[PDB]
Amino acid sequence: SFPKYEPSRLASLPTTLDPAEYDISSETRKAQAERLAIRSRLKREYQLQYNDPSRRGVVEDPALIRWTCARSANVYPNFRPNTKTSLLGALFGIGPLIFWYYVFKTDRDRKEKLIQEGKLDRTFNISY
Amino acid sequence: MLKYIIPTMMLMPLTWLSKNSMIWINTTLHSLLISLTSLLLLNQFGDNSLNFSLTFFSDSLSTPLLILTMWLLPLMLMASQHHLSKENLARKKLFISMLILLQLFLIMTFTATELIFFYIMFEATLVPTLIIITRWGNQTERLNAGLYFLFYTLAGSLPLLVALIYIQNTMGSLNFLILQYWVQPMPNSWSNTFMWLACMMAFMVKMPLYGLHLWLPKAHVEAPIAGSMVLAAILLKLGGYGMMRITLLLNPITDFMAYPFIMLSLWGMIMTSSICLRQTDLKSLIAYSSVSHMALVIVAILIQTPWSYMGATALMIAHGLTSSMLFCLANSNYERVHSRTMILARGLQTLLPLMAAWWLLASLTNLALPPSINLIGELFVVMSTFSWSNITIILMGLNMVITALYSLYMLITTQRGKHTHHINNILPSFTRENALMSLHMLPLLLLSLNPKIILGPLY
Amino acid sequence: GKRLFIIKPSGFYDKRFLKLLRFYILLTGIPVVIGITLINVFIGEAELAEIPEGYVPEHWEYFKHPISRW
Amino acid sequence: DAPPLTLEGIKDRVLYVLKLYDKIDPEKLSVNSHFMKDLGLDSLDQVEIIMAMEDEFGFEIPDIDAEKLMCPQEIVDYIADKKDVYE
Amino acid sequence: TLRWQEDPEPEDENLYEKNPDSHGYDKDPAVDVWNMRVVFFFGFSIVLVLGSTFVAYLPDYRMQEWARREAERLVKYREAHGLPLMESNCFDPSKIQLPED
Amino acid sequence: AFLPSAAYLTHQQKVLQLYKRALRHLESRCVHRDKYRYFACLLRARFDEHKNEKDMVKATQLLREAEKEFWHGQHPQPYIFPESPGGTSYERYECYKVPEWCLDDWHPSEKAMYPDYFAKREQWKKLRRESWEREVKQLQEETPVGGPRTEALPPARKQGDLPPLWWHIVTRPRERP
Ligand SMILES: CCCCCCCCCCCCCCCCCC(=O)OC[C@H](COP(=O)([O-])OCC[N+](C)(C)C)OC(=O)CCCCCCCCCCCCCCCCC
Ligand SMILES: CCCCCCCCCCCCCCCCCC(=O)OC[C@H](COP(=O)([O-])OCC[N+](C)(C)C)OC(=O)CCCCCCCCCCCCCCCCC
Repeated sequence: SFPKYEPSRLASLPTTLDPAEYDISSETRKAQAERLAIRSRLKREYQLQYNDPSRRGVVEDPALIRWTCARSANVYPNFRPNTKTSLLGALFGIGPLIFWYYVFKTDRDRKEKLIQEGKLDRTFNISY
Repeated sequence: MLKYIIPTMMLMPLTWLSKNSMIWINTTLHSLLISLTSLLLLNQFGDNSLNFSLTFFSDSLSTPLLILTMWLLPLMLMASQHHLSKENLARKKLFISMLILLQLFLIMTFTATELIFFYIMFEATLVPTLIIITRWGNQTERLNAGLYFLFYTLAGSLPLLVALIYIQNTMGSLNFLILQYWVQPMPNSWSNTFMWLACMMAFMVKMPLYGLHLWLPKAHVEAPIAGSMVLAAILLKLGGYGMMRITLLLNPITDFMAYPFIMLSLWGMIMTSSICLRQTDLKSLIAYSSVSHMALVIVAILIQTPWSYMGATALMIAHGLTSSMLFCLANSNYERVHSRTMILARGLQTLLPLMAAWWLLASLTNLALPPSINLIGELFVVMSTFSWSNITIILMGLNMVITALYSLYMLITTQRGKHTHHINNILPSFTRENALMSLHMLPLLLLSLNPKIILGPLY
Repeated sequence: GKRLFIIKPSGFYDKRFLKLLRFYILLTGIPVVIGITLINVFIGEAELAEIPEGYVPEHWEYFKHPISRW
Repeated sequence: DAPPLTLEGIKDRVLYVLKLYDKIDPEKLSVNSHFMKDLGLDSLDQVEIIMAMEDEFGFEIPDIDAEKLMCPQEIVDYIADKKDVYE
Repeated sequence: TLRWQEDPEPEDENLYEKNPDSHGYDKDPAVDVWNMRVVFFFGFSIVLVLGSTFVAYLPDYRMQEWARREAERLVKYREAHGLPLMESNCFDPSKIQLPED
Repeated sequence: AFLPSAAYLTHQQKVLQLYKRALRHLESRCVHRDKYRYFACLLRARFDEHKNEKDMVKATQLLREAEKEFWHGQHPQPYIFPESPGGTSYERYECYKVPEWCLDDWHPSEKAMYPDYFAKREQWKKLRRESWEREVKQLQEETPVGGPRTEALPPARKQGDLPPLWWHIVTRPRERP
């Protein structure tokens, strides 16, 4: 009949085709009302601190500094080395190094064994 | 070299005997006189270095670094003369004295004929930067920035000094005018392997090498900007001077040993370019870009071809100037907005047009726009690394995409878009700031016309 | 004629900085280029000649331009 | 290009579009004539009017503000505010 | 009950109100004017243009131009006597004691 | 669901928004005026034939089928107005929306170039700074406990008193500067 548009990582469901909009339980409107109350408090605080003629400076959002502190400074203190983290670190830390080392190594032996036997064409190669 | 050391040690009482409101003017004027005087070092010949005396010499290699150093001091003095207006006068003179002592130790570092003298003042340079970083910073982490910066570098070189002393017991002299003729080949053994490691790891830390680069971003996001410019622009070049003075003695064992160092440098410069692609602070982004540039310089001197040496010296000088002026940009932004977040202050081209022009010129010179000296050095290193092996160009090519991708993006979110509404303290351009920015930018363009003065010791 | 206003940031400081930069570079650039063309038009660039017998030259008598010799 | 419009110009335009609608009789309309009360149309006719005004002025009105303006005078006020008349 | 009694944190001092002609050096206008004149004279008018004039007329860097002239002689020799341009032996091959094989 | 004032979209509003979006996509599908008018009358007649349905759950399921066919039969590139988001000229002229406080940073030698405008600006700023304490007095007693429950700003209840929090909404420049 109609194509079912599947959810994807790069293609989220729309705000209109989601069945979660169209449920009529009471805690849905209670949660929406409390979210609106929180947003109204934050917007009221921003407008009172933002329309002030006396204030000349940056409105210091705690969320921005909180996110920038959580991005870098709060990685090690809540890190515990387990199987997953150590496995991922060993996979992404020494894997590509070994791969590039072996590729460049065998390229070096091939080039050297070509150039000692004179098979490599170096007729005009005088700048190195 | 007594005609530049004595001016520095005689300017030391001048900044100690100056008045309470004329310290900056007198120091800037006399440092600019020393900067003009320093041009006499270019009396260079195609065969012999300008050997001044027994313990002082300066070939075609160290002279651009010296000129950069005592041109860099007045720029640091202008860039650090705003926030120290409320600081006490005695501590202001202490800060200026620390900068003067750092310049003196740097000029004595690049012209030391004996390698022991070079080492001794190369980490006599460690005390003033540590003092400035720990005292005149602006965050708590500066205390941690005094540890990771110190206990890395010394841990690389306390072996190295022993190795240097061993050469004093082996060759009989560590002089560089002698060791160019008394050098013996290095055999393949474990003892020579550890001697190579000890002679390499100190400046590998000081570049920094990837894996050992953790001291660079932690010591840049908090420094006073005089410290940030001296660290990014000239203090990282001590590793390059260590390479081009030490690698003579470490042949031919360097050729079949430096494979993991080159692998680490290439894949770590890829990693740090990717980390620049996902940063939130200006200072950390510039520091990681500096890590990528020094990894490229590491590969350039490790492959040891003449074209690579030309490219390494040109890239070193150009990256020093570009990183110093980028840190000046970031300091102006942090001065105006009192934060280091990239996404906070956006769309400044609508409010500040000349800083937008300097941002554009900085971003253009960062991604090696021809015919700038950055492109000259980067291109020479590219061709030398293609001569080392073919597949390396692939490991270059992605980087040359990524080193553009952030270099404009770091501009764009800071300059283009809708400006932040709740920020209103954006002052217009102070003449001091733009004068500093132009003094950074104009030599970088001028050196493109006559590159032969900064093309290493073998041009 | 409904002449409206466009709000723009103050360009006086940027223009003043540019004027100061241009004036301070021209104040020495004009005498330098005037002196350069005067020595190139009156003092005269040197000429190539072989070394005479029994007469050594000075260390500054091996270059072409008079400014280089000075 | 794009000459500024006065309030009486957009007023003439909105009354013209109202007079060209078959559901509106061309005699009983006013600036404050409510669509459900003075004339007694439906919500669908209100969205029809909103689409007519969107196509006539060549710009998009958001759906919340489409349903909020409920008189021709509110339409005139919103258009005059968005185009910033009397410069 | 307030801990470690400290003065309130000072605001960002602005420079264009007490002096709209300030160039960002200090508060005294004479100090600002003298600092601006000193840097714009001894940084641009003194080091840039005179340094450019010095390095433009620098006396034959590394004898590079000389490297042409003698070479301009040398081929002029060996194109007139049938000699090869350059030889594969950098030094004299008759003045070397070859080791035994 | 996400609104400045409300927290829940009534089914009538959802039906109206579906009608608006579907008819806009229909207009973007058939370009010519006659075909658009004919199919628009057909869609209006369909919504009228399903207008007389007072069952909430039946209109719920009919809305779900309607949204499914609307997403199934929509144009890939719907027509977007040049000033609407997603348009060709969305936020293009925003590079000249310099805020008013940049006039604070002007040099005094240029502030005498337009004397009447700057005098009017300072008296407007005086009006705003004396009305600031009055409007924060207005919010400090009208707001319910625990902050406001909705983001709808109150009007000015007194003659002569300025509207509360009036400045930064009325201060935005013209769209063609
Ligand atoms: C940043 C932290 C890591 C830094 C790593 C630095 C490089 C790693 C290696 C450094 C070794 C120490 C210097 C050795 C210099 C040797 C010079 C030489 O000629 O040697 C030949 C000599 C050879 O012996 P010989 O010369 O006496 O013998 C005569 C010659 N033959 C052999 C023919 C008879 O080597 C040695 O004696 C041993 C060298 C290896 C030393 C191993 C112990 C040290 C291990 C590394 C410790 C590094 C610091 C760790 C802690 C850091 C802080 C937390
Ligand atoms: C040096 C290492 C440390 C770095 C920091 C240094 C700090 C101190 C700085 C001191 C001052 C600067 C010193 C270096 C100066 C370098 C410049 C210099 O003097 O070069 C000498 C060179 C000398 O030229 P030359 O080398 O060819 O001359 C040979 C020498 N003689 C004359 C004796 C035979 O000058 C030039 O090349 C100038 C050329 C003419 C001027 C330019 C004309 C064209 C301008 C652009 C037109 C438009 C083009 C299209 C544009 C399109 C859009 C982009």
